[PDB]
Amino acid sequence: PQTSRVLLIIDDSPEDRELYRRYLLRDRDHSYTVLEAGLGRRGLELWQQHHPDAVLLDYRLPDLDGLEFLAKLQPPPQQPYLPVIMITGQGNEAIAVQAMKAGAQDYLVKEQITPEELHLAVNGAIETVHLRTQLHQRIERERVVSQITQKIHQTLDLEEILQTTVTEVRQFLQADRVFVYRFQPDFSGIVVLESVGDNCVPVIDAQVEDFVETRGEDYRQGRIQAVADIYTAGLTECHVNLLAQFHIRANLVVPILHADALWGLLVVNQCSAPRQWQPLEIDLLKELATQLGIALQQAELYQQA
Amino acid sequence: QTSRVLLIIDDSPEDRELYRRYLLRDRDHSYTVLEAGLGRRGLELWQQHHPDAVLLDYRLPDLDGLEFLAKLQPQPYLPVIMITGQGNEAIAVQAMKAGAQDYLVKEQITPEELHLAVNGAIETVHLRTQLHQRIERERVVSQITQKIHQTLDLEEILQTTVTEVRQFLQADRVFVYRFQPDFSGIVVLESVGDNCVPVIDAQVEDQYFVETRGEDYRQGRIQAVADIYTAGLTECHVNLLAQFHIRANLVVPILHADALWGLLVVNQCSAPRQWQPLEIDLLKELATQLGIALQQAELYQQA
Ligand SMILES: *[C@H](C)[C@H]1/C(=C/c2[nH]c(/C=C3N=C(/C=C4/NC(=O)C(CC)=C4C)C(C)=C\3CCC(=O)O)c(CCC(=O)O)c2C)NC(=O)[C@@H]1C
Ligand SMILES: *[C@H](C)[C@H]1/C(=C/c2[nH]c(/C=C3N=C(/C=C4/NC(=O)C(CC)=C4C)C(C)=C\3CCC(=O)O)c(CCC(=O)O)c2C)NC(=O)[C@@H]1C
Ligand SMILES: [Mg+2]
Ligand SMILES: [Mg+2]
Ligand SMILES: [Mg+2]
Ligand SMILES: [Mg+2]
Repeated sequence: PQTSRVLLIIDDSPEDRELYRRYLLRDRDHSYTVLEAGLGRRGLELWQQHHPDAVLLDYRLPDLDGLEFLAKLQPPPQQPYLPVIMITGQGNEAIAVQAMKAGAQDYLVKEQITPEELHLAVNGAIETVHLRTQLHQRIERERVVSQITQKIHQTLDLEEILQTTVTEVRQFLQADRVFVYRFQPDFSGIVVLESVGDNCVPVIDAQVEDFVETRGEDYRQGRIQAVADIYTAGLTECHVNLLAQFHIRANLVVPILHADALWGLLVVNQCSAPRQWQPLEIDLLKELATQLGIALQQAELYQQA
Repeated sequence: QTSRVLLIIDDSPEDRELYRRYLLRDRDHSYTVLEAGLGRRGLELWQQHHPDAVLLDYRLPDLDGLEFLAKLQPQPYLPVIMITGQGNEAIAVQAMKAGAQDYLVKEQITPEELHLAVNGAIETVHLRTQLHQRIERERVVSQITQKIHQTLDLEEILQTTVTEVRQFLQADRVFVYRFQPDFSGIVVLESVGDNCVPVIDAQVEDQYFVETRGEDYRQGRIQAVADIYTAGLTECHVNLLAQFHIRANLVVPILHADALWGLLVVNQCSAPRQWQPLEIDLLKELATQLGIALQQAELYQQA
């Protein structure tokens, strides 16, 4: 009975919209909340305002046809693919084939739709967009990693490597802030590099003194700190106050090891809201940190020569 | 127009012929169509021909669609489209849960629906396969990266690389060819199954690179040859490779500083093999990582 999917139906026949709603009720696996529009314009507003999990789109509407509609649909950057199923007229398959090249996941012929066919198409559209998104992110993640490896092979300057790392990581994660924290001999730390958008307070020029001496045992042993919400993570009053002071709400911290030594931290922040850090994100940061370590070893070995 | 192999499993010869006609109407693709009238024969043809898609009748004399699916032991995904009777949709839903990509209602089949379903099945299996490959590929690269971070031992790094790339590619042989100062070559490491004649300790000395100095490889040339016999190589080159049962060959240069240090080579020895962009890019990235390990070992030596 709990809503498990939201579907937007855009179709100028109210009776057909009601038919598809009923058909969806037959699905034992999901509970659908259905948004309804009779015009392309209202359908676009509902898509933008309410983010449905899938769309059933009539190939012909009073104000737009399906192709014009698809063209105006902007996906979220979180999922740059459109969970759209085109419903086309009998004998009009060719138009629907064009709709798939333009981003639709599937199509149905209006007259031949059964409850089962509908559940199938909707299931498929949602699953396929999820699959396309996963593949998309792997390609991006491999690009970022491969780029750092190339810079190291080319023996480029450490500063450029850190800068590329912080920028590309922030862009990939869509994070509010990413920075590199370097430990000095006296076990003090300074922020060396920062990439920050509009959501956080810049920290590069506003840092005082601060813990590595006393509890970097975990960082030295390569462990990461993943905090979804600073208020529910059980930190000390001081630590929470410090992070809140810079509007940090979620915190992901990965150590940078040079040989066996704790050189610094690669840190990611969300400042706008809590954020659950995901396995693929954590693995990427860990791999980048390892690469930074390799770059550090290169620079030191190069220095001694 | 790309070629596809499709397997039809249906005990009605007239239905098989209808779907064959329907497929030929597709102007985008060229179909080689295999046919079976029994599930048991359909299973053996699937095993022998690895078709791009399968049309599977929900009711066969020896097996039903679900039993057939259960017996398909391929981490691949199955490009199977189930064909079910009207009113038997419940069976088709079960098939979707059991690995089928799509289903069609026999009475309702049009040429267009058939093309849509076949395309979707193939495209979807392709997505899942690529995702799988990207995940495996990242593991190999990450492992090498960890090894470089943890050690200067060039041999262990080279060894891990050869073993993992071979395993990932399911290739018959992978080896590392290192150049001597005079650009003569030696095989330093080899990973080989049973399909090829081992080339370490079975040395063929070659001087071809003393002459040219691998300059084409030094500026990054990669060689990706699917079939040594049809690639337009010289009679001699072919003969040397034929001697070691090499059938397909993939060669990626290893660069140390700006110098051609050696070659990372992969061979297929049982059959021709088209090397894929993802595979070629993985080998380049690894060759680049080897370069980093080489550079590190050199800067270390100097201290
Ligand atoms: C409270 C008594 C004191 C204190 C405690 C404290 N600090 C940390 C961890 C970090 N402190 C960071 C300091 C900086 N400096 C910056 O410029 C900056 C942001 C711009 C920060 C966040 C710092 C980078 C860390 C890293 C880990 C993190 O959570 O961000 C901790 C946590 C230790 C642990 O391992 O849990 C504590 C308890 N800091 C003080 O200044 C106090 C005197
Ligand atoms: C014909 C005149 C002779 C000849 C030609 C030849 N060889 C190459 C390239 C390679 N030769 C390789 C030699 C080795 N040694 C091995 O132990 C071994 C496999 C186990 C081989 C393959 C060698 C590694 C290469 C690298 C490129 C490759 O194809 O593997 C070439 C040119 C290749 C190109 O693309 O230019 C030629 C013309 N080798 C002989 O022994 C002949 C006398
Ligand atoms: Mg209409
Ligand atoms: Mg369908
Ligand atoms: Mg039958
Ligand atoms: Mg599909």
